Amino acid sequence: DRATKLLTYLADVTVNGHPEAKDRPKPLENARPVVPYANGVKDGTKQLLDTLGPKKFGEWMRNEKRVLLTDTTMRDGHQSLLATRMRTYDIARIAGTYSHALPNLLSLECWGGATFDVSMRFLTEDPWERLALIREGAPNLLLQMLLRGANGVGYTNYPDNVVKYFVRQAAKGGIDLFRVFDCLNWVENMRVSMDAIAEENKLCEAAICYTGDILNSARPKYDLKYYTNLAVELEKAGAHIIAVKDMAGLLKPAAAKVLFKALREATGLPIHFHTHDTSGIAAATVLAAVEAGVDAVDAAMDALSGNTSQPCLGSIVEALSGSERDPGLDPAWIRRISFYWEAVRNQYAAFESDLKGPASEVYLHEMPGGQFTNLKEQARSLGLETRWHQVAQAYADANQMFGDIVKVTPSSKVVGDMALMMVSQDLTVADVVSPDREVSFPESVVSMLKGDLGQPPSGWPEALQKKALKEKPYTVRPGSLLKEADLDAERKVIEKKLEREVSDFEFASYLMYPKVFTDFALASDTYGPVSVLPTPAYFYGLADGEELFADIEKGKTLVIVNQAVSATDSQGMVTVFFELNGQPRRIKVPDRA
Amino acid sequence: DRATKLLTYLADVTVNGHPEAKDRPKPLENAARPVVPYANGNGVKDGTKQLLDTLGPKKFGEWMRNEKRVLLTDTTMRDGHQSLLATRMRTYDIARIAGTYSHALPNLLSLECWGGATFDVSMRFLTEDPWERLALIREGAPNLLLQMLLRGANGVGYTNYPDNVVKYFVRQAAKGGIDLFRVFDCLNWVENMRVSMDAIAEENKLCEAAICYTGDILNSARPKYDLKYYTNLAVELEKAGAHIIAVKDMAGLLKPAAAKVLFKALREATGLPIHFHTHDTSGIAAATVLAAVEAGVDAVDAAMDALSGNTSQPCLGSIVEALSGSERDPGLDPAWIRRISFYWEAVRNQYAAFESDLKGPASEVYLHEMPGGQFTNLKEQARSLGLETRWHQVAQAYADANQMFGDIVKVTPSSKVVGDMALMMVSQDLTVADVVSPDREVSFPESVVSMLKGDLGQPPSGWPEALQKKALKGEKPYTVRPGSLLKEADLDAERKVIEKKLEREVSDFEFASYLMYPKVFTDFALASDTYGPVSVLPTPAYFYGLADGEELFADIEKTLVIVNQAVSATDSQGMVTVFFELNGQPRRIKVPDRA
Amino acid sequence: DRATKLLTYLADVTVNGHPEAKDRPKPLENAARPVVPYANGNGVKDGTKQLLDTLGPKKFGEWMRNEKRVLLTDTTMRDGHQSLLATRMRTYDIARIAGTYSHALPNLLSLECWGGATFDVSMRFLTEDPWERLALIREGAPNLLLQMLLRGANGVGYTNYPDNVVKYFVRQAAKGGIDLFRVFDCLNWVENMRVSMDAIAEENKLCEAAICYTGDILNSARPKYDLKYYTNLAVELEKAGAHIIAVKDMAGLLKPAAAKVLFKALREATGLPIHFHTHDTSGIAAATVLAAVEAGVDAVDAAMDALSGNTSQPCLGSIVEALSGSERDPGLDPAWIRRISFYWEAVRNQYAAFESDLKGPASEVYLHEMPGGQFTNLKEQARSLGLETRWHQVAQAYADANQMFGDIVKVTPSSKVVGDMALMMVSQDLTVADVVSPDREVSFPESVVSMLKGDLGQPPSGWPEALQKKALKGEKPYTVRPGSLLKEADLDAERKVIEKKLEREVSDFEFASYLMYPKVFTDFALASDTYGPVSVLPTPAYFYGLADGEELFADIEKGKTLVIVNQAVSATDSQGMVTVFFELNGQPRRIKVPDRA
Ligand SMILES: [Cl-]
Ligand SMILES: [Cl-]
Ligand SMILES: [Cl-]
Ligand SMILES: [Mg+2]
Ligand SMILES: [Mg+2]
Ligand SMILES: [Mg+2]
Ligand SMILES: [Zn+2]
Ligand SMILES: [Zn+2]
Ligand SMILES: [Zn+2]
Repeated sequence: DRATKLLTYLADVTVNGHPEAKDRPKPLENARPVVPYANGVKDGTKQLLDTLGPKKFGEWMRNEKRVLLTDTTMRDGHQSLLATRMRTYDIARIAGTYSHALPNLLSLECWGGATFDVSMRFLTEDPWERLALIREGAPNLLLQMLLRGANGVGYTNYPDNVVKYFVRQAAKGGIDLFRVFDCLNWVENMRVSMDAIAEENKLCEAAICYTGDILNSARPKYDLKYYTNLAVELEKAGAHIIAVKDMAGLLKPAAAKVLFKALREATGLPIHFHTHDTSGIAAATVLAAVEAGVDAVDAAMDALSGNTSQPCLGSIVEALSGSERDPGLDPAWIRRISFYWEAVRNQYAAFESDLKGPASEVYLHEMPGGQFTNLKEQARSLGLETRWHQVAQAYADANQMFGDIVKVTPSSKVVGDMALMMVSQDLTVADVVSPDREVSFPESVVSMLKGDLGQPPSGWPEALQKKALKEKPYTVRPGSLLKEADLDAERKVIEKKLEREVSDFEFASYLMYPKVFTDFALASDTYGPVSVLPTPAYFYGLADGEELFADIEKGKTLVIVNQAVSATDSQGMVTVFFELNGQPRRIKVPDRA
Repeated sequence: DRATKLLTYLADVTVNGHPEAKDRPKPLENAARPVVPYANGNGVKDGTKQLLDTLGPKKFGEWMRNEKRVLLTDTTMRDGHQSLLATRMRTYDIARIAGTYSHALPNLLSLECWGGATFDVSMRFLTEDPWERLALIREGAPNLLLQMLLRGANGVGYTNYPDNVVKYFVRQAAKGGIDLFRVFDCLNWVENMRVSMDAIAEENKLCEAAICYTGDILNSARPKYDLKYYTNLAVELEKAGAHIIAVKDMAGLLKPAAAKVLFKALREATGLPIHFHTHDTSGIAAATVLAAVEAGVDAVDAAMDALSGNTSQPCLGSIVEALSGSERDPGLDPAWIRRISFYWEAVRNQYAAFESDLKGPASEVYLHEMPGGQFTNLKEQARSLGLETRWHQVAQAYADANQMFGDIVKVTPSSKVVGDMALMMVSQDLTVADVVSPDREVSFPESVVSMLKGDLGQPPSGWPEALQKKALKGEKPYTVRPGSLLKEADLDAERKVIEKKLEREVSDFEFASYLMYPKVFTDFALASDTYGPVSVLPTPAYFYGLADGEELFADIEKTLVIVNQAVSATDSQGMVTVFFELNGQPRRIKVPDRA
Repeated sequence: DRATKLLTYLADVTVNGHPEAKDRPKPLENAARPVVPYANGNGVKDGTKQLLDTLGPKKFGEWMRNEKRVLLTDTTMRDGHQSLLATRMRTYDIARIAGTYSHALPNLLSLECWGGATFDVSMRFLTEDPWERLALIREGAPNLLLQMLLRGANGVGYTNYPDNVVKYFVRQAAKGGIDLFRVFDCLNWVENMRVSMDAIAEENKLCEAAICYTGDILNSARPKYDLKYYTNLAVELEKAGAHIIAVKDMAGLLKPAAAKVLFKALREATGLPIHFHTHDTSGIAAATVLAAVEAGVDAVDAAMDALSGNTSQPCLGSIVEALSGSERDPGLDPAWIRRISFYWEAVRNQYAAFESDLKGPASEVYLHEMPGGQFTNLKEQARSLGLETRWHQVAQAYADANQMFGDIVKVTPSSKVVGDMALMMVSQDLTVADVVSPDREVSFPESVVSMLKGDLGQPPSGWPEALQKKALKGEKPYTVRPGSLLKEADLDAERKVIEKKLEREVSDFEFASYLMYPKVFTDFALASDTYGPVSVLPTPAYFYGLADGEELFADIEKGKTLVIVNQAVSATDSQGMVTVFFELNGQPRRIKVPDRA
């Protein structure tokens, strides 16, 4: 009955198709992924952290001469290029290889961001299962998550007790390193997160989001001091590591050189540089960050690098190879693993965007890498593919309207929601702000304009604000108003609704995502452990004659073969015919055509 | 009658498809025509073309050296689409933007817009005259240097030509409007660059002599391509009369740290200006280009955003944007760079049939060392031999083959030789040991035998003896310059040959075409006779004809309005009759059903 | 502009298909066109037409009576295709063979080639004038009598019309070329045949008054329709001035033994000549025909081999062959019979769309007594009501409904009313006893209300009381002659009505048609003004248009032949139109027509 349930799934998609793939491109009918051949595992940063704790560990990073490398392929990489649809099956399977083959990596960015949501909602899989599997794959590396400040893994500031609860459960789950950020770089709103992370005695890497151009004397709102002061404020707030999160890939090489020197003088803490390659030059910036003494940098495996993802890992490493700051990673292993992600990635054809290459346009719009495609789909969905260059100009007009602000998740979305509206409804900034021009705003903008996502430097422009709220705005810390959830009473409602006790981890998924979690749960009792199925089967079922292998339980392997399918019955139901370890089964499924 | 022939072309393609596109992905049905950007209407500021004409090539190179700003060459019109779209970019889309470049980006050093693969491909695959194309660009952009890539002794072909043919082609290129010749030999052999270099100088044109980059100067485990190899070559080329020295990093192998040392040293070994061409296969080429800038390089190449990245050049707009404000800021408006790229973006979508399946950067390049312009091509050649699932084995074998030949410079045409070696090794499951095994018969490819014979020139330590002895099957090799053994072409006799096959006089340009590509050219002229001046058609029409009911506007000399009204069934004669309206007048055009 | 009209039609049909044809089967692609037999081609031997013109009808009938050989009427031009091909046979195929009949079978009594369903169906589904058709047959066979079927007061229609309309119609048919009117009444009520009969006599044409056969005179358990019933009507009709008496066995019910008896008796009962028409649904009607001959009948009907058998007439060639060398040998060249039949076979293959699925003979016909011309139609009607699989129930119900109506003569239009009643009966699952039930309300068909009111006349003993009460749901019935009650149409005015609707003058013939079939005629007229003289197109082209690249020769007038090629057909444009590209005598012509999809 574990088996009957996956069989009902891999009859249903075999007949009906996967909704997320029904009418998107198919993969070339022609090369499955092969996990490379590999001993035991060299201790790494995971063991060091256990030995030193987070304060001392960060000091260790500061003192290391080699630049330390975070691999983002398992989170930002596919979040940026494949709409975050990368599956546990493909991620888990390669963890051992990282463990054995690249044991000096600082960390693996493998959680948080859009994965929590999407894993359940679009991929029928538990994110906590994914984390665990990776923990068991790679017990010698730091597992890194991206944590949105007040916003946890969701889109709006939550109650403090919910933020506390999630962070605590994240660490039990296997997270060692929390890169945490606030979408308007408001430190007050980070303090809850930062203290929570420290309580679990894990690494709090407090991020400063980069926007503007520090070397442009005509945009002095986002000058060097603005970054060096924020660094100092975060140190005082109890940070083990400082990150520069260049979410849009705006930091240029000359700027890196200046910024990173200044930062390392402002604070004694180690610094971690994260960026995207939408410009086509982010690697120059990264290398410059390295020349300037930066302690750690993020990159993505070659196969999932470039464009709106992070810059290419292997070439970065190659560029350092032999130099004082050489990071000591085997280029032949980087490739071996890259060839794997390339084979993995071909399975997700259905999710490729039509992005052809670098775009300096990014310096105009400041759209984050991990939004670009997502927003091009909302505009194609709003019937605007043709006017897309206007959408980008709207984003930057829209951005200026708000007083010029940090655009990262979820503020990025708010500005996304505004630009789209403006193009559709043919509105200028000066119409938008006008008093005798009637326009209904996207709930998202009312939300942010009242103060639900925080407060930028000089606050919000008074006039835009009055016309959106039609409702007195507030300027305090959002969760300093928000009543504490009743964790015992918000539990009953999901245990009476799934008629089951749930895990402390399941409860956390609910806090963050009541309905997504709920719908996920109902599915798992129906279809079972679909995560254990290879990615072409999950997405397209089993072709006539085909023979599949899957492990339900460790060391228990099921041989499933689609032998036949029927025509649709007068009931409406179709019958698939299998052979489960030489034992015939008939699985009847409905026809949703 | 020019109208009759274009109609015949449209009917043919409308019914039978274009052979190069019938069976490939089509562009999106919606598809905005590329729109030439409207210009604010200011006149054309004298730029590098005027200076060259004033000072001649030497003083111009001096002027390059002394310019503080870095000078950009834009490669979109040539290396850009050679690397990303199999060189299929048409004149129609190329010439329409020339004037925009001219008005908007007047400080550019040059447009790389000619030579390379364009000469061949334009005739053989697009049915258009590359001399026409250059003429149209010349006339669009009279203030900018026009730049070609010339393969030293290999002309715009694949094989060493007689000297007097090389001389004649270079003479016609100058005449056609090339100002700046980047000239390279595939084994970096100066002895085999002298005829070309001398010919360019004799035309009072810019001779930019290239040194191809390979290996890694900063890796002491690979000393053959060390720093002193490049600086000695720079000096040898100065003595041979170069006005400019290029570093042609055809595979995008040069790393940033290596650029600091390389450009600093080059500019101390010679007073001539330096010009750096690279490729972004690694994903870090913009880093190398900036390092080269920080180190005083005089000029760098880039491609417009929309045709940059990966196997093409690194992104022009983003490189400019990174220099904005610096001492060596190149002085180019980014807004106009974005506007031109927007056009190239719309142009590029029309070429969906020729997009490769390459998803992004690859550090594997530091292993294989495939030039950017070959990669995709080789990868198709492999596919076509049923080796798609073994691409990485082909890359590995390409590296091994490289070492087996003694570690050579791989660029057109040496790179093809190595690619043929690798395909064979994989199809036939041979290791290098097998390849040179005394007990194993191997039918080496002809390009490899020809290489080892001497026909492409001498690499600096000669060819490895045992492989050579085995590949030549008894034939004696030579170490002289291949053109020293070629019979001088009988120009007058040859011109008469082609004038008789075509029953008419041909032009001096057409003759250089014939001398470089006899079959291809002859085929191109015979097509032109049948189909008229197809280059004037917009690109969708050139590849897909006209849809039922479609209205098309074309410029014969007069703008033709052409409607497709109906297409008959295939007749008893195997003919299909297309029923056009030509400016309200009815025209029935019969073509054959080639299914 | 006649040409443009035709090109529009051909464009229309080529792109959109013909509604009568688009869904049913197609003929063979290879399809040998029908070839008109070569003629040695001296003149035409004077035949029965000349005789009638010389003698007048009284004396011509007396000549028939005295004639030793049996005389033959070929029914292939009317009853043959009406019975087998839903009356869809076209003027083109019919006129083209007239001349061959004329040269090769000049001893034929007549050609049945008009009346019946042809008048309606011609205009309604074939877009052609039935008078044009009659005129063309006239032109080609001036030596043979042309014979129509007329339905008494029903005219060529389904109901009793006013007298003046019946008179006016008879006048035109005679003028148009009808020499011999076989006229019948569907309840064999002679009173209702008098107005028809007198009109025909006024025109000095032949009035072949029909007696319709039903039941079995040799079955004594069925006395109503006995030997004397028929001999009495023969006499009653002689006194009403018939020139000839027909026995019209519409359902092919007469058996050989009954013929031996019947035609002996008829000949003694009246001095008029006797003419026998039957159908071969039973698979034995030839035997009945030959028995009728043997017993002294003067004329019999047969259909050409290639349109004989089953629901049509029995086989002419084979009958003539049985009589060959006999005392009453009919003197018809069989070889020519065959040649003409071969032409009709080739003609018939063009009409594959309208083949029914009847396989062979059925004795079931003795049970249901469905006219041979109705059998298939009712079968289609029943499919249309989703009753294919119960067809035998419908056949029994027709037999049950017959007995309920008081056991009647079923022939057009009475046959049509019994049909409707049977179809209702089976759909709605009623016994006879339900239709005749007080406490079961039943919504009868419009045609049955009409018949029981008395709009088709009266049967020998009237209509059964209670069917009439329950059915008329309050209306008083009459037992008089419908025509005696119908306001006599106003002709001068009605002419104006139709002439106003067409913005043009009409002809007397056209006018007769409008009096018969107002809407159908009005529709056919408007179609002619759009599409031109489509009757002149050969049949494939009429039904299917022109294949891509196909060339067509079409005779617009006798003189002028248009060469038409279909060269191309465009995709559908944004206005929903399609342009067809024709060559007309070497000249290019765009005709636009709508995409009716
Ligand atoms: Cl939710
Ligand atoms: Cl050639
Ligand atoms: Cl009517
Ligand atoms: Mg450090
Ligand atoms: Mg300079
Ligand atoms: Mg007689
Ligand atoms: Zn990111
Ligand atoms: Zn290149
Ligand atoms: Zn009949």
